[PDB]
Amino acid sequence: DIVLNPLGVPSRMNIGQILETHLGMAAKGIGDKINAMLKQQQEVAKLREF
Amino acid sequence: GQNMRVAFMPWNGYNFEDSILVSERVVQEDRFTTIHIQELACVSRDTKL
Amino acid sequence: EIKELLKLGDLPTSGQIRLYDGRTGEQFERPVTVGYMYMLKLNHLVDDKMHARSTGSYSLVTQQPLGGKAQFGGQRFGEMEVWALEAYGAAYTLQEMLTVKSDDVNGRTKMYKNIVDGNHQMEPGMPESFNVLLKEIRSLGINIELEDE
Amino acid sequence: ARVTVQDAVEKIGNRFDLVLVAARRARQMQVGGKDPLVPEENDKTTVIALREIEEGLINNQILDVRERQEQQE
Amino acid sequence: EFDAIKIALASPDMIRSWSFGEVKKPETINYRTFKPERDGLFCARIFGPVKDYECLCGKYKRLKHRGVICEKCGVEVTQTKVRRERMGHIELASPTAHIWFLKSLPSRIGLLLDMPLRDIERVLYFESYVVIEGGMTNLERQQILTEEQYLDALEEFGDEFDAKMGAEAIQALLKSMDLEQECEQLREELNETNSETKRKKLTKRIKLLEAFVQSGNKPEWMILTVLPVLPPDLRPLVPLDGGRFATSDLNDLYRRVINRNNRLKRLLDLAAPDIIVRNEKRMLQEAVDALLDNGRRGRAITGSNKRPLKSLADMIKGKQGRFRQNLLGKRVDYSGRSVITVGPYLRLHQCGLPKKMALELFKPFIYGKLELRGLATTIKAAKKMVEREEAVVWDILDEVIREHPVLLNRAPTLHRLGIQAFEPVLIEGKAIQLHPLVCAAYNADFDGDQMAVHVPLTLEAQLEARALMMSTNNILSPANGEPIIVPSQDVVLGLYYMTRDCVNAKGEGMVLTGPKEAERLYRSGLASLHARVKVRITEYEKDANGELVAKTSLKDTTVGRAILWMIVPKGLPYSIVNQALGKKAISKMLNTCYRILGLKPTVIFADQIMYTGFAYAARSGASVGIDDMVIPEKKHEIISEAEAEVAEIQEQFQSGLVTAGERYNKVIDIWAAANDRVSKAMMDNLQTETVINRDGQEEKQVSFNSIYMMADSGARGSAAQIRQLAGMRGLMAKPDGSIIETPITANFREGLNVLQYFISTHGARKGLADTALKTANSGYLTRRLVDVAQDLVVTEDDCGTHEGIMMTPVIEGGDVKEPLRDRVLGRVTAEDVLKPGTADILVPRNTLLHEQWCDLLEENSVDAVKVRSVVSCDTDFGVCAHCYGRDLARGHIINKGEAIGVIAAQSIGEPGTQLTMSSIQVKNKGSIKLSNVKSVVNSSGKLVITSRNTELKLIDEFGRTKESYKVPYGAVLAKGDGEQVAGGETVANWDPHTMPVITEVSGFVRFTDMIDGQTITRQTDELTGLSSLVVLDSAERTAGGKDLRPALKIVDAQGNDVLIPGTDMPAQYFLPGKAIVQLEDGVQISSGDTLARIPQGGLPRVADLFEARRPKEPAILAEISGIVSFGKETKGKRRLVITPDPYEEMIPKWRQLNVFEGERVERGDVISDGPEAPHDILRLRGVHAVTRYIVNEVQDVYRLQGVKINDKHIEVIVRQMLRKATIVNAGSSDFLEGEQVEYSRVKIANRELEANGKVGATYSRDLLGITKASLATESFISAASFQETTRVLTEAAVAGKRDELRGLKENVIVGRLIPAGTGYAYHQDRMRRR
DNA sequence: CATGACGGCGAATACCC
RNA sequence: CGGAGAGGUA
DNA sequence: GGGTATTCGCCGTGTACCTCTCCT
Ligand SMILES: [Mg+2]
Ligand SMILES: [Zn+2]
Ligand SMILES: [Zn+2]
Repeated sequence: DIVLNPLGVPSRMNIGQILETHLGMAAKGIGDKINAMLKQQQEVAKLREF
Repeated sequence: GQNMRVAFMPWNGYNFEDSILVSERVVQEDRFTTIHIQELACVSRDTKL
Repeated sequence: EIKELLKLGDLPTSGQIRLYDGRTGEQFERPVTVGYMYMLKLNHLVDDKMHARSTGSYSLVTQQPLGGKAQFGGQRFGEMEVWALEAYGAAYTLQEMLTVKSDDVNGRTKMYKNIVDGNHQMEPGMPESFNVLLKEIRSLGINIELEDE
Repeated sequence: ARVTVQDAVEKIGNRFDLVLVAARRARQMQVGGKDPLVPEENDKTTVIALREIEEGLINNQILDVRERQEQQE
Repeated sequence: EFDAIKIALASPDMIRSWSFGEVKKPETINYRTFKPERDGLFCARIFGPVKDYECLCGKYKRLKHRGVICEKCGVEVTQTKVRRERMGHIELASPTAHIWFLKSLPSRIGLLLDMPLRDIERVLYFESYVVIEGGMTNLERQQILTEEQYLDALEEFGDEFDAKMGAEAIQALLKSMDLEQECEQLREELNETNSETKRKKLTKRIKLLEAFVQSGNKPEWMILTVLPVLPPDLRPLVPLDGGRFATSDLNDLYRRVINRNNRLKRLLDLAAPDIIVRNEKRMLQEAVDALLDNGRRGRAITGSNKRPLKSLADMIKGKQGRFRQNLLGKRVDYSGRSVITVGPYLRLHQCGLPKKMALELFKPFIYGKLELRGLATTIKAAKKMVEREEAVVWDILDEVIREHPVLLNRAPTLHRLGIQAFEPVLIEGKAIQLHPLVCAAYNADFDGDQMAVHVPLTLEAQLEARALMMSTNNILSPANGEPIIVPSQDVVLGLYYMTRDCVNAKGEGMVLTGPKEAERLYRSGLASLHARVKVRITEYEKDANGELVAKTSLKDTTVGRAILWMIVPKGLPYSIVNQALGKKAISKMLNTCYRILGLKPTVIFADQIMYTGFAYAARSGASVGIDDMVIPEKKHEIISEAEAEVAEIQEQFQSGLVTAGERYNKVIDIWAAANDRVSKAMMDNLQTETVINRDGQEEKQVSFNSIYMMADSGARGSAAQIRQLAGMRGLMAKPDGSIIETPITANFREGLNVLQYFISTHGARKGLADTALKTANSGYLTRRLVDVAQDLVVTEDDCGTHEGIMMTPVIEGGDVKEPLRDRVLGRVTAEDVLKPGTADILVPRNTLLHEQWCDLLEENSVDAVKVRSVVSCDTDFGVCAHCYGRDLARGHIINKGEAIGVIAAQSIGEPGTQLTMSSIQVKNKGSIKLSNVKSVVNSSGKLVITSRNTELKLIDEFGRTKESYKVPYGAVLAKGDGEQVAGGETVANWDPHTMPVITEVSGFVRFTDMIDGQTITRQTDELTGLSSLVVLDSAERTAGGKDLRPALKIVDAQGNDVLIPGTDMPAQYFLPGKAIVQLEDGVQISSGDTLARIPQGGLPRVADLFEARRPKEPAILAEISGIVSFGKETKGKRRLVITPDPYEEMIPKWRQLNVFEGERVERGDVISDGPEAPHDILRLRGVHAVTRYIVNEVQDVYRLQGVKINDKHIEVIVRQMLRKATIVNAGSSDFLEGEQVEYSRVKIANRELEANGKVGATYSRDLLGITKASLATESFISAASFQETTRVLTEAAVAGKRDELRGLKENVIVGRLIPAGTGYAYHQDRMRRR
């Protein structure tokens, strides 16, 4: 969606925006699995487990 | 705000000096479209005439 | 913990993935950090900030243009801008900023008429704020006047 | 003349003198009805004057001489 | 139609002449109607009709009726604008004293009448009497009779004396006194005394009298009798909420004055007890002095809100005053502003301009063209067409702005490149697109910045934009001559990545026909961008004739370097790109292109570099991830070792082995060492990566880590920031500045804890507050510099002077801070620079030293070069091109008419926000030279310095001095002269906690003029037990010892005295009273030992240097050259005398004196240490020395921060600081002796006198601070517009000063062409016709 | 009325003869 | 369309 | 009547722009 310049990270030293980004990806990844199980109409047990 | 899929990479100078490159899908989905309400007043007074 | 959560979602632990250039389809040579960031739109919209003025209203005491976008005012050419123009040697640009773009009423009227006629030439006169200053110094009981020639 | 003026600057010498001579020539073409000495290529009068200057066709001396001739008739 | 501005006092008759009527009523306008009350502040009969060509009565309402004064209502049928030009007058019942000529220090009334200000105030504000005419009684004229004294005096005698009260008394005094006779009396009084303070007071008063006499002003005019009234249209009433008016804040003061005047006049007709009459007179005085200057004397009268009232003096002074708000700067038409975005596709001369903004800006041009092709018959039709935004209107807009430049400005405009001209390109958006390369010139980025756009209207303005202010002409910096369009960030990263090499990249070992084949291989994916290959490269080189000779050869290079070679213009060596290209390398590439090939190839090359850098930075995929902050694997071990070490040295403190102070001092050193170790480990791990060769071997190479690439390229970040990211943040400081004992061992990747983050907030807040508060000081300094240098313009080609300044490399200890090449580049030599052989001339006398000339200088190892300087330039009212030298922005010699003073002020001011707030060992190989040295026999054969404090030079063989070291008194050098040094061994050793009274010749010291127990004491320390002697200080010492001064002579076994050869005065050494005699009497002393013990930065510094501020403890110097002695002591401060007529100076006596009692010193020799006052340097060592001192100190402050500013700007400021001269003797000139005048005036007068053959006056140059120099200029308009408008205008009005419109500020204020640049020639014509 | 600013500088004030 | 107070952007 | 040290009042303290309320 958005392209940000890496060069604004090092001198600014606001490293949190990197970690959040990683964490954000991880968060989306979890949703990307759950959404999949919702489109395949998986059992409630599998969604419970995941 | 909104959750945006973001990549950290230079793109042909369009992210130079803190500039931001935004995909047209962000515009299409109205992710950052905002409503602004302004109040206009029309006053009818007494004048000398 | 972040890398563990990335594993749980079947994502790389480094947080960097292979991206392709949409224009050409070519692989970017190095992995790119791709993720989700929570972005905000600040109340600094370009709609509220963009402003331009050719001519408009003027102040009462000094015939210089009004200030502010809300008043359709003109931009202030302050002391440092004048210093920059002096450092360039752009004497005519500075003079037209001081007179025909400003409180020189006759000069600005003539300049507008000449521009409408396709004649890009100014006929500068005396700025009105200098006359205001002269009157104000007179009001302090001090005789200040221009000389013969 | 359309991107840099260094040719015209070197032709005239002083940069301010170049500005004044170019302004005089551009006014002669904009208001005086004079014809360009160089082939007009959708340029403005200022750019035409600068192009004439950088080719040596217009300077202060040439302008003064031509003004003297024109006033003589 | 005018040539100068005249200012003087206003007589009552002249004030009446200005006015068109008298204002009598204190009510402005009728509120029932909207008409103004007659005879009020907005009266129409006096000031003019409210509407155009119409009466107040409405009888006449046509232009045919123009010129007819209405009989019914008295209003004249004329244009209403006369209301802002016609003034009024207020008749005053009693004379009132003008506040400016009373309270503005020094009091003009007080100085003229010789009375104290307090006395005049008591009399003026009705607290005392003044005996205007005593007659033949015992009362003098300026005697203050208190009310009691007045009545009792009148009782004893109340007819002869004429004591009056109020301003009328001061009126009587000022009118009666004769200026010429009393001036003669003071002039004869001046010579009839010898007291300096009385001379100062008399000359100060006589200056005021002469000011009154020459100007034609009358003293009694300072007391007002008719008060002028400002035109009403200059003090209008702003409507609020339709029906009501706010406080005008100026009409209120006029209302109060009118009311008080009328009530006074009426209580004078009916008559009243004198006390209430005097109260009314006093409050009328208060009303008038509040109207003129509210708050100057007494409390400030307050309006409806608590806000002070804004008076007439406030109209014209301060930041919001007329000068600074409406004359030196103003709002302009044809202007707009918008948020700036990056346009990476733009060429250097183009900007991206919104088409809506352009349509609004160029609207009159659209109207003109629409009528030009007859698309709109009238203005109204064109306006409607533009409002509809028809397609043809957009075609008109396209046609208008084809080659019409626009000016882009970003605030703050710190230097001239903050305004640049660009060719507009219409864009659909609402934001202005800025070219990347000019961003550094604007100090601009795209995180919210906004810029203003202006439209040059006339042909002259358009051509000034194209030829002067266009970005293509501004690639170099005017401050230092370096390129300012240098690529940064993405472009630097892209070029660095494409020019990097890899050990086993795909396609390694290939051999290519040229760059095109390399590009084909890269684009087709058959070869890596970092593959090391062989490429056929054809490069071009200029010959002596100047043609491009082509050489083709096989280069060992990379694919990326070959690809980048395609954009390089012909004429550059291929090696310039045959390396990993960083920011420094790219800047050198651009500078080389400019120097070899000129402006046009440079602009094209810069555009190509930017495009290539953006493209390959995009293709690289350079990112930033958490894994890129690679933390060294030894970090925890180093931290634990440091913690164990600090625990051990805390255990040392527990048992008392170390004190608390040293405990902390060693904990800090230990943690600093640990931080250094962590930083080294992190950088070593980060800067290298391991790669497999084509032979399967593992090989080291430069790392391709993203953050390391960003730092190494120079695109963004430094080693320090990387250390915070991946090493440890380190030691922090408390708000008071002390370092916190425990450092932040974590880094931003690991994350700080609460305590560490809170600790770091201290420094973060301190830095942000420092920036926020220092920006104002930097702006103030810049404004002061601009004023002090505003009028300086290059007005000549060559004044022909043979003087100059001697440039040498800057040497501080081992390292040489500044090469001679940098200091002399672009300078004009003041003499022939002989080749070291001294036979021939290496460069002729007057040569502009460009790159090749400096190449010759450095190649032949020229030691120093004498160059011309603006400070020593002979030109009056400006400088010459040769003395200034090269124009740094352009690269050639400076042109006539260039405003170099403003350029210098901006160059110095701009980096203002970047500013803050026992032995000698040679390190290199070379011979050692000594100057100002005296050598004598030594005990060990190793020479001891006996000369007044000297220096030492290390000259590296070829004759260029690489080192300089200072040598105090008694420092015994460990070697000889010219012995040569390996480097790293001590050259001289001495004790900085003692100083002897050494006598070179050996002998027995005899204690002459010496008394035991009175001038000396014996001590026996328990550790030693020796009977050492203390020479007690005289004030400390007993009364008997005070009369005798200590003395130590030299006698030998022969019995006579051996003394310094060549002199007549015996070698006798007095001890300064802080000396320790360890030896006993009659002890043979060998030369080279002790005979006594004598124990012993940022922006504000630059501001103090430019303000010529005197240091708190300045160094005392030798006023004249001779032998020193003492005299009276304690009676105040110790007296030191110098004589070869004698000099007598007083010195605190709680200071240390380098010189000894019989030590002969030259002029300017340091008597006592301390920071040198630049005034003393100018007085003693001359203009050149003070110029060099100021330049060196300012460059020290700026070089500490890494800021590069040419010395010529500082020299321009110094020359402006040195514009005044004080007359030592009048001579045959017209100058009065002892006054301060302009140095150029003295030069002209002396030149004229020498032409006539008469004798010229002698002068002493005066050094003035930039504020003082600005306020002491001949033009009172400039000084008034700068600061202290009240005081400057009072000076000008009393003196009757005449102001020539000669400087830049004066012509800006009157809206004329400035006498610089394109207007310069204009003023020349104006001079020649006159 | 407000009582959180301070450095520099020149005229005037006082102290010390 | 002037002044004051408050906040904000660079 | 004389010189010098201390005290007191005045001068100055970044640019450009945007929003709001309140004001005889
Ligand atoms: Mg910014
Ligand atoms: Zn009438
Ligand atoms: Zn000169």
